[PDB]
Amino acid sequence: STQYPVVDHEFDAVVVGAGGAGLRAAFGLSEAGFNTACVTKLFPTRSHTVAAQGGINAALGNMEEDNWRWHFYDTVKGSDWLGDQDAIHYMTEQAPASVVELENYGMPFSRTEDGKIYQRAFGGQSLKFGKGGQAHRCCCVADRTGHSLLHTLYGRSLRYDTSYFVEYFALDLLMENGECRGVIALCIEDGSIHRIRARNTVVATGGYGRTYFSCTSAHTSTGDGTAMVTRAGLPCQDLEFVQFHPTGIYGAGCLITEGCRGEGGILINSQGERFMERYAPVAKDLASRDVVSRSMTLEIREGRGCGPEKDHVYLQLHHLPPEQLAVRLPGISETAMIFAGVDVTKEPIPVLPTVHYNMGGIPTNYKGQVLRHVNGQDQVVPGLYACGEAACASVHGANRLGANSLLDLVVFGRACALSIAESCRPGDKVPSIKPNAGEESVMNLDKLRFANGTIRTSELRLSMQKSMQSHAAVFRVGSVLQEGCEKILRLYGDLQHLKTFDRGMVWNTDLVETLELQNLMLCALQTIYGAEARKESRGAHAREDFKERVDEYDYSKPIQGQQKKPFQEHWRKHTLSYVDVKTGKVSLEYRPVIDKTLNEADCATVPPAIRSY
Amino acid sequence: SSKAASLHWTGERVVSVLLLGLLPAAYLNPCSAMDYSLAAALTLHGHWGIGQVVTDYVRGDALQKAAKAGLLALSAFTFAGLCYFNYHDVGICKAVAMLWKL
Amino acid sequence: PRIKKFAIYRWDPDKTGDKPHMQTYEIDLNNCGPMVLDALIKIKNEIDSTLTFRRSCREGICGSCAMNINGGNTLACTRRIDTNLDKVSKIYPLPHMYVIKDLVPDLSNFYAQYKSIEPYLKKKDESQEGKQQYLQSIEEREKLDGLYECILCACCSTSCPSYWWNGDKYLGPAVLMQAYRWMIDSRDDFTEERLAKLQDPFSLYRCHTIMNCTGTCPKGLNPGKAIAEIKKMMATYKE
Amino acid sequence: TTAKEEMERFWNKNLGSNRPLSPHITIYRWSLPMAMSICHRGTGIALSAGVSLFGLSALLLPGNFESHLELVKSLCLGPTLIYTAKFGIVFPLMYHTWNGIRHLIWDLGKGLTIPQLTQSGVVVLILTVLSSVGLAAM
Ligand SMILES: *Cc1cc2c(cc1C)nc1c(=O)[nH]c(=O)nc-1n2C[C@H](O)[C@H](O)[C@H](O)COP(=O)(O)OP(=O)(O)OC[C@H]1O[C@@H](n2cnc3c(N)ncnc32)[C@H](O)[C@@H]1O
Ligand code: HEM
Ligand SMILES: O=C(CC(=O)C(F)(F)F)c1cccs1
Ligand SMILES: O=C(CC(=O)C(F)(F)F)c1cccs1
Ligand SMILES: O=C(O)CC[N+](=O)[O-]
Ligand code: SF4
Ligand code: F3S
Ligand code: FES
Repeated sequence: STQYPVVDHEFDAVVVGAGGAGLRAAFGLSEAGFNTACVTKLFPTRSHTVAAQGGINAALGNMEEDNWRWHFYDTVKGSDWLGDQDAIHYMTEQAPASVVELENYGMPFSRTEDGKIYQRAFGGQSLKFGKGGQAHRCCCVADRTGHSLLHTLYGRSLRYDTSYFVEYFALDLLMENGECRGVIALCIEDGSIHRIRARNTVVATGGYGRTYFSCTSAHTSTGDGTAMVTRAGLPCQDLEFVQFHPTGIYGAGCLITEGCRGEGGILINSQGERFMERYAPVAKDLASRDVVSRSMTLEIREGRGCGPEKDHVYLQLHHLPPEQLAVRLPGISETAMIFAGVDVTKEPIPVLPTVHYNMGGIPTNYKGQVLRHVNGQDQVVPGLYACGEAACASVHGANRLGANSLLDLVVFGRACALSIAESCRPGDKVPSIKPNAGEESVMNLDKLRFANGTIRTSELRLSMQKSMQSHAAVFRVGSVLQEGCEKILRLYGDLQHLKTFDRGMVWNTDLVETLELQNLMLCALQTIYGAEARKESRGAHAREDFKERVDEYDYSKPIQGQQKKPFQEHWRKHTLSYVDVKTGKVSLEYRPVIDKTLNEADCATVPPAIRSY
Repeated sequence: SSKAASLHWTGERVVSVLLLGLLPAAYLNPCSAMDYSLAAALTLHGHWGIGQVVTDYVRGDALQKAAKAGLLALSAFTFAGLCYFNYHDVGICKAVAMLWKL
Repeated sequence: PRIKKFAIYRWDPDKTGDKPHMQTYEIDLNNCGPMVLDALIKIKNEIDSTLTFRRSCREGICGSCAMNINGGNTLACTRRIDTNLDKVSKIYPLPHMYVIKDLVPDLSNFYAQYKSIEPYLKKKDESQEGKQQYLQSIEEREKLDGLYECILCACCSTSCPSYWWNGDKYLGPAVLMQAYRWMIDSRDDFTEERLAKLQDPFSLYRCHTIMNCTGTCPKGLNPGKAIAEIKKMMATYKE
Repeated sequence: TTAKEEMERFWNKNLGSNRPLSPHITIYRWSLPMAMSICHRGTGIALSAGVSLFGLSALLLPGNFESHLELVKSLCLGPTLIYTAKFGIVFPLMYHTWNGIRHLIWDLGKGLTIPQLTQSGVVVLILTVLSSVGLAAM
């Protein structure tokens, strides 16, 4: 310690992450008049949202008549009723205004003949509450909506006085008596340490797909934000619910937007059957992500692969007009060729269900405020917010509806900014900080910095990934899960036998990738454990032991003469997980899901029903 | 505001097409007139030409300012020298002519 | 067994008196990915984890890879390794740029330049923004195709000789193209002032139509073709 | 911080440091277009030098053009040298000429594609040789 001089900055608010969520939160705070700081370990534009292709949902009604309430319904249903309906209400109702806000910012949306934002079909989205038929509200910029979303947002941010700490690694939250005072980070450029303290902190660090071996996410999705919350002793929610995306190149795991299916493409097994019509008649190829992949992954078992080892499947687009694939899916054509070597206009792309999205994250309020659990009740953590994939207001619940994440980013990124602007004023007193705050972080830094262990960082990460890949995949059971838990808890122990080689102060990717490992582990522990404990099948989480949807009641048959099971007797509740940073001991609890909306009169609550597409 | 940079750009193109039409014109119709306009465009075009090379490679207020100055001189003595030649001598056209059937 | 040789540029800022030098690495291509980045990641995790370089999407759309591979600027995660074991791949940092460490260049000036063109929509009346979606015919929209796909890798600009010699005052291909992206967006109302911002001898006019930029874009875009369009507008707009 | 301040910070940080400049011309792969780009200047420069030498000589040196020509006639002028020198003068002029035409066409915004680029380059190169040998015999 004290070998690393510390620089102290002082702002009104701090935003960790410059993705869609972070970015919107940041300039949204400055637009409000707050001296905002934004910490990112990557150049804002390198953020993961750039990879987004599908689009962003919004009941604009450009293709046909629509009602954000139908969007509401589709989303709550798609969550298998583990999603908090109050947040889902807020998100879907704000969607239209949020999308128009983006277009007015300059986002180059694809147009219709009326000159309005072009929208398109997508996974499980209907009209008139699942009765009116396939809906078309997935707004999009050709096939590179994410890339365009992030860029326009970034551009728009240059318009304000926000101080962007580029390529800075957030180490930990500056906590003090249950209140957040800011963050402490490592300036990758010169290896110095900075304590950015503020009145409010917003965590938008993205997901942690990298906890697995095969994922569609970038090498940077290491759940660093989740870890911080965990290190602070705060709970993380539903980390077990990991979304497996159907279409993912057998190779590197790169993604091929579901927009392909919505635009017309299909999925074909070895025998040539459009299986996605057998497992789900109505929705077919265009059903929930959790179901559609659960299908394919299954077909592989029966022995129906479409390549050498019959391990994957085949995504088809061929029958679509070559021009359409050029105006609606130009982005996939490229990578499909570059990573697979295929002419989509005349050949189907090789895809396989791979890790993709994380519904779980930091417990959140529909206002973006982080929650902690006290005496079985929610409590707002003073000066701490979270949004995006890293957050879990849980508008996705047990399964995220395609094209709902980008919306989530923009909506709650705005919500966080608004909650802060509505609860305080710029210039208010910025909390004190002990002259030793963050000392633990620096020490841990210094430690790994000169690690002379026996295990290489890469070796360890590889052990964790393949372990998660084998014990916590699309299908699981107590046996496979428990071996995984102890298997992963075992690796966590090895974090003290790790070897690092680089020891400079400038760009020590060796040091940071290790720091990221520490984070990935904390996420894996909570994912695998919360997974073994959840004995039921809801959304993405499918147990062979319990292929049942254990709710408070049995919503299949009527409800009245039936008795309500005790809270701790059913599984329609969020998983709250903690972990002793020092031993890796996972302890977990649960809290109810919110079923009431913001206004029964404007948007009625949708009671749990049978899950089926 | 003033569009100096853009106008200079177009100016270059103009004398460029002009010096392009003169070469042929100077062949089909050799005359004192041609020898002068050919000397004007030849030196001007060359002046703006080297100019670009100067602003490109010469870094620093001191040097570029001087370079530009020295360039202006060379150009001046060049156009004058050519006009002198067209007046008190054969003229560039007939000079080329003579020089070839040699 | 198929060993491939890799010559890589290196430089440690925290190693007194260290000077730029090439370090060769060997890799069994059967135990690796098809792209150059895969090789980098491999020697990173097994041979020498002191090798530093930027990366993220490994999908070719974030633009973190930008580096010179065999004399050409491209994306390491998209450029497939030369299976010709006889040839030794040469990896260098982006051309004429300050090296922070190994293959990591300082793109601060690059980004700063992008900011100077105000890459965002500007309406004369912003009192009604946020309530209605602006209209734009599919025709007006097609004009953006080939412009908005820019990933900002800096591969083009960092391949332009003019940017090499005057990167301080010359905006470069990347930035200039985006300026054009905003110039022809039917929704923007500051076309005239966007052009006026280029009324000096460096920002735009350092471009001598060399065309290296376009000949190296990892996304098959055409900056040069765009620079030319700007020039034409520059000499024909009024006021 | 503004764009300008950011630029100022950039230079103040790098100029005053032990940071090295990554190689460029020494490592970048040569391409016909790049090469033809260099030659345009070179020729343009050499061409201007010639014209200036002709103008200045006309002001400082004595005697008329003929005094200078006859001066060369009586210099054992070998035919397979009078043509050589005549070619060397026509070569750079023609190259620059044709490539210049190409440059103008580009300003109109045409032919600015990699494919179209190589074609025009070859053409300009061919026209150069033809017009050169052609003129060296007029
Ligand atoms: C993986 C993926 C996801 C995806 C998609 C394609 C791919 C390949 N396509 C989508 C689509 O077409 N439509 C849609 O509705 N969703 C799609 N998704 C899912 C969605 O894009 C993601 O969930 C979302 O983009 C996540 O956004 P978020 O803003 O939360 O996160 P991020 O962009 O991943 O950025 C993370 C930011 O945090 C900073 N960071 C991270 N760790 C640190 C530390 N330690 N210190 C400082 N900063 C940190 C990053 O630098 C970054 O800015
Ligand atoms: C046949 C007639 C000619 C045409 C059509 C022509 C055309 C051009 C064009 C289009 C350029 C600009 C290139 C660019 O964009 O960078 C140029 C530059 C130049 N030309 Fe010519 N030119 C001609 C004759 C000459 C002659 C006879 C000379 C010699 C005195 C000359 C000297 C130059 C120089 C020095 C440059 C500057 C090149 C640079 O920017 O480095 N040109 N010419
Ligand atoms: O008769 C002429 C004149 C001519 O082409 C020019 F006038 F120079 F353009 C020439 C004779 C030898 C070379 S050019
Ligand atoms: O200064 C240069 C660059 C040059 O020669 C190189 F391209 F770098 F090889 C040039 C400027 C105008 C045409 S070439
Ligand atoms: O993430 C998803 O399930 C669908 C969106 N993406 O475009 O494919
Ligand atoms: S134009 Fe092409 S090279 Fe130049 S940054 Fe945009 S992507 Fe890269
Ligand atoms: S290399 Fe440059 S010089 Fe012009 S064409 Fe492309 S910007
Ligand atoms: S890492 Fe993203 S483009 Fe190559």
